[PDB]
Amino acid sequence: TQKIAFSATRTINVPLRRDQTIRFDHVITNMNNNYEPRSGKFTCKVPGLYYFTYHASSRGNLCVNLMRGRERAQKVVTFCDYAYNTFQVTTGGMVLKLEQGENVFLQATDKNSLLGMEGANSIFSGFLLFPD
Amino acid sequence: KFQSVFTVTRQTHQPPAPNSLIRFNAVLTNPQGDYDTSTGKFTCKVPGLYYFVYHASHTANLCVLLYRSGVKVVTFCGHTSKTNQVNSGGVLLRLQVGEEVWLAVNDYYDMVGIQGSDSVFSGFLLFPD
Amino acid sequence: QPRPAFSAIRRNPPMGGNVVIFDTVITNQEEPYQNHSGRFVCTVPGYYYFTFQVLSQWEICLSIVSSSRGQVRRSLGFCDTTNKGLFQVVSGGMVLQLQQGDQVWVEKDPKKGHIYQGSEADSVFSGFLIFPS
Repeated sequence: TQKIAFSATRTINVPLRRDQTIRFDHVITNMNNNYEPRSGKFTCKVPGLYYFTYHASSRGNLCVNLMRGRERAQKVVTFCDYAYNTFQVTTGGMVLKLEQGENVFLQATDKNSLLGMEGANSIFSGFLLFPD
Repeated sequence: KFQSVFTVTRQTHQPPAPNSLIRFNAVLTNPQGDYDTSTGKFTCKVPGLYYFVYHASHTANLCVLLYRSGVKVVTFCGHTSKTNQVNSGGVLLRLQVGEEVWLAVNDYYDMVGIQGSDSVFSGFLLFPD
Repeated sequence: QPRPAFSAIRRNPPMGGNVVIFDTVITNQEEPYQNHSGRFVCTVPGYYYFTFQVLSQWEICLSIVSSSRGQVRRSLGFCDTTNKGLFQVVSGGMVLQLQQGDQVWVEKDPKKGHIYQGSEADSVFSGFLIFPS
């Protein structure tokens, strides 16, 4: 019985650079320990179908790339949600079929306004739907 | 049942009171009756890993807080002026029997969606233990 | 063992009608989703989660709709009416108890249905079985 799920928030108070892996350092849930809070990457052990999702608090423009791959990560989608002198919360989500060794993570862009704090959380979660 | 699922909705045009628990009075699906519309709380019958997610419509500032057993787990705020947006949040939690989960607002409490924009809270058991 | 789960995005969508067609499949385990029509078809009865994150720049109201025996079953709506010409993601989702043959899709409001078309960012429609009934 493979119970694999994780929810981690970003509390790190450091701006994001283009192409940087977005680290969610504070773990709420991490059953099977397939998510690494040090990197911000999930690494598949048990092949199969996973749902990945996140909610990002922001103060201006934000685009995030959802990434997959073993040795070279490639972007699946990009989610952009803009805000002009206001506060926003945005979300993205994806069902992915995953092979063993493949990692999934969120990657920063040009648009890197992201908040991680008490009262304005940014969370990254994922879970197994069905194994192969 | 040995499962747990709900999608409940907030059918009223008056927004929550500031700094209060958000009641979702209307059920779309709730077969185990795990979410209680009279109290506004989900209470765990079947222990294990749960996914919780909401989508909340608002035409003024809105912060939604998720509470587990008296403890604030996550907060997400959206700011808007007159026009309609959707505030979204969610989390995976491993729950024990009798544990309560609910949503709340702070001083930013607006959930008045325009005509055709609604507010929904959903939760489901994924891995029983 | 049933493993129905899908994700589809917008890239070259066939336009026309109020149904939002997500033409580009990312995942379609057991092929429940029709990328030509934008419709999910229930094969396995049970409880499903359905969710969308759709990009607009103007006004957008969206609804997850379903059918049973061909009868349309209208539901909750979700809107972004910022209407400033900048990216906004409207989102919504719900659990649906489905019977065999039931169809599920996303419809836009005819008076408020601007969806971004381009390569900068994405709109997504996903769904998955939670448990069979």
